[PDB]
Amino acid sequence: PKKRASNGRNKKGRGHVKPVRCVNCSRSVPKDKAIKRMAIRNIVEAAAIRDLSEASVYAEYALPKTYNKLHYCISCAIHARIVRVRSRTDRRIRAPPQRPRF
Amino acid sequence: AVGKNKRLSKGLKKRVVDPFTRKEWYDIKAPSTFENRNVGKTLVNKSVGLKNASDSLKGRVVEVCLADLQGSEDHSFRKVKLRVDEVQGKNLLTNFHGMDFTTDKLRSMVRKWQTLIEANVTVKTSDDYVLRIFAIAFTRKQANQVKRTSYAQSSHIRQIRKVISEILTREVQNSTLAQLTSKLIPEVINKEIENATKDIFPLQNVHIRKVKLLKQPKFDLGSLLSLHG
Amino acid sequence: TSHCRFYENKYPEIDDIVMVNVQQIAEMGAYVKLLEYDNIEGMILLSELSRRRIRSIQKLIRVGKNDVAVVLRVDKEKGYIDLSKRRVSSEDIIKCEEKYQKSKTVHSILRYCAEKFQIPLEELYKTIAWPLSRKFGHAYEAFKLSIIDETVWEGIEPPSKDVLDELKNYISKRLTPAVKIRADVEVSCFSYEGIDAIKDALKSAEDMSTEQMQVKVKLVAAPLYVLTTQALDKQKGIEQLESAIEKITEVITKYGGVCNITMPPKA
Amino acid sequence: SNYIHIRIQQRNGRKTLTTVQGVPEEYDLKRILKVLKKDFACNGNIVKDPEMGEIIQLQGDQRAKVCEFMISQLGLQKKNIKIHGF
Amino acid sequence: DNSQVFGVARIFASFNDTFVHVTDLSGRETIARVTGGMKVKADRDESSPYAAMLAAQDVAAKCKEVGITAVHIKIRATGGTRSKTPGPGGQAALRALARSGLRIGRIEDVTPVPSDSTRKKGGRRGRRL
RNA sequence: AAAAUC
RNA sequence: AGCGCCGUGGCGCAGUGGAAGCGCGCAGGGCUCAUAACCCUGAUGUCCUCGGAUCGAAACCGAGCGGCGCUACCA
Ligand SMILES: [Mg+2]
Ligand SMILES: [Mg+2]
Ligand SMILES: [Mg+2]
Ligand SMILES: [Mg+2]
Ligand SMILES: [Zn+2]
Repeated sequence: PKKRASNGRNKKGRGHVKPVRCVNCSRSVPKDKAIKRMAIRNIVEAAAIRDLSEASVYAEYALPKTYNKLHYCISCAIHARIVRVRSRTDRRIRAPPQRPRF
Repeated sequence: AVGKNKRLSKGLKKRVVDPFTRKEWYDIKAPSTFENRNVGKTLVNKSVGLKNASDSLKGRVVEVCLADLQGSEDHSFRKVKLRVDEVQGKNLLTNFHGMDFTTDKLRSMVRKWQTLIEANVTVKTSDDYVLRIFAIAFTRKQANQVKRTSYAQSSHIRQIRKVISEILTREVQNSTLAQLTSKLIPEVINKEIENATKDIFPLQNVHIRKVKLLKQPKFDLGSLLSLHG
Repeated sequence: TSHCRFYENKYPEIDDIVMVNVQQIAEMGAYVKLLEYDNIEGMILLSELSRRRIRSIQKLIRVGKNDVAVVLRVDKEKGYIDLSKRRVSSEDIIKCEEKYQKSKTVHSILRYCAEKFQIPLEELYKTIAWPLSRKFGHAYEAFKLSIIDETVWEGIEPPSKDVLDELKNYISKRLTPAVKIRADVEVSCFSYEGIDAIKDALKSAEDMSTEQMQVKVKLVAAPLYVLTTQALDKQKGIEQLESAIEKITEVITKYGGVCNITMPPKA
Repeated sequence: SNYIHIRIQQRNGRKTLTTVQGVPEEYDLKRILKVLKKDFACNGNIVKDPEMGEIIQLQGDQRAKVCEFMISQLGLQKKNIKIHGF
Repeated sequence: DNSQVFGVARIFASFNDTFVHVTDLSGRETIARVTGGMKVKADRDESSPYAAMLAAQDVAAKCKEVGITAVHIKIRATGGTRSKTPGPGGQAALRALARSGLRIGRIEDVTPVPSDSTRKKGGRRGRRL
């Protein structure tokens, strides 16, 4: 039975797509069906900014952020809670989960 | 700790003694085109007859933040690599080697729903410095757009990059190292690129990255002293 | 009395590894006495107690037995020592038990001295043990070098000379290590006269025997002649046996036969 | 000398393991494990046991069958090999 | 400027190891090379934040005895193909550099990132834990 | 994680 | 016949110099519905016999015993 209309892959008109490797289990998966997450974080946590700020020669220096895109395999992500099973009627809600920070 | 087999391919006692007492410091000075000319202080093993300390010194590379040599914080993202070539004794003098962005600004400028433009050029300077210069641009959302994306057609990219090539070649082939750096520090090349490319496509975050040196001619001491003090 | 420690200081230094006798565990861990530093109670809590989770809280820790522990913190103010059992390497435990038995041996010797002389062990360690552990780094190595060189006792004032005599007697009785060096040689004779050759070769071999180094070349079979020697220094026996090899080969080059070696001088 | 005998070790759920102790070195062991595996459809191990010797552990509970292989491969005696009931 | 002696921290943190290693502005010669895994014995906690913190304290003491006063931060991951994320311990190493007297400036990340350049360990189907 | 029987 | 190794509490290793060790077993218990796995609890010794320095020895030695290993059947 057709689980999804878009086949849960999102190509529809390219025949084939270059595959990219998972960051957790190193699985090769097509880039479209690769459930990607941009992890923008600081080099230090919120519990360390104080010590670095008081141990800094520059008074107004703002610590820079680390950027990287994460390409998961699907199984690791279902395991690592970043992607969640849904009820059948709620599968089709394409919009990203509504921001809790309202 | 000590998760070791000690399979060494043997003396009863090894005299590590003091490694730092046989070491001396040396102050680094930047080319005059940078404002805060004093750089820092590097350590090195003391002189011996067979091997000159200055020999080991000439050839060193030092990374500095441009804001440290400017004083302003409008240049915290840039990264200047200088080259140790001549030493005056307890003080060493350096020549320009290269430029870069800290990775943070680089990944910051690369956002989604906008196509970046990467251009490269290889070019000889006025005197002999064979350089390679990169150029990054980002297509800008108009101040009126409802179009979520701001993608540019490949023809626009190609004309833009041809213009970039012309501008960079014109700027480099004319001027020397000192003039080139004095141009880069206010990044007026950025303004010139923006002005030229405003006719073809609206452009944003244009910068000049990774000023990479390929070849340098035979060293001239008088020129180095000219760049200093 | 038997109270003084083996080492120099009273309270432990940081990140040092010793071996502890377990006495009791209540709820936070085992606060047990030390047997390498000065006698004092240190705490080994549960998450610092077993490399394995905590499934057998009775097996790996034994009330009344000694196991290796490591110093994590030392509060050199009132009374407190922090110790851990997990933070000891698999190879390190061997050196820890080596040092513990070292300490126990020296402690037992000095305890015999104190029990026979009724002097508190603190004075025995102060007047003797710590100067030797300063000059050589250890008191056991110092006893070993006293066996071969009396000069280790120079520069230190004993509590009494009779104590020195009794302790030197005890270390000679206990810490004495005459290395048995055996070689074996094969007479492969085919010639006319070989028995008188063996007789006079072994007579010469026994002639070079010294009052301190005695050699008796024994027989276990016709070809296999065994040379057994005692070497008070391990270097004289090999020379004795090489000289013997020279003697037998010289004797056999003239009578006509041949003598071959299987095992040259080895301790 | 060099007596040969087979033992049975039971397990949970009636499953069983068979061990022949002592094997002549005239024929090598891997070449014999190969044909043990097919004719028996059971997993096998050339395990090392100190002071005991190399042992070809096999699955199942079979004694006349390992014996029937023995009669043909190298064994020509059928007198030294002993079968244990257990 | 009160003549701070500047260096770089060059913190390299894998998931199995943490490297706190200060060197001079040039970076050619190396002041301190004490490793995070050195400070622990279990060999499973080589990258544990405590090990990095303790190695970092060792580095700070070595710097203050050498004469180093200020340090630039060079956080690094394994890079290449293995991973792109900082090691779990390097963060505590940076914290320990922070709260240890030494002055800090110019924190940045220097993770070597490839342009999708080579095959990655694991095969097609990858790790199957 | 290793999970066995039924 | 000669020189090397060993001497359990059922079995092995460990300490050999404060005086009875651990695991393996065995027995029982607990975990459980229930078997393994796992977690607790024990009861067994002139650690082969006889002498000796030693406050002290099962431990250090030796004066003999039993069983193994090599030389090799030693007219
Ligand atoms: Mg289905
Ligand atoms: Mg089409
Ligand atoms: Mg899975
Ligand atoms: Mg493989
Ligand atoms: Zn994965």
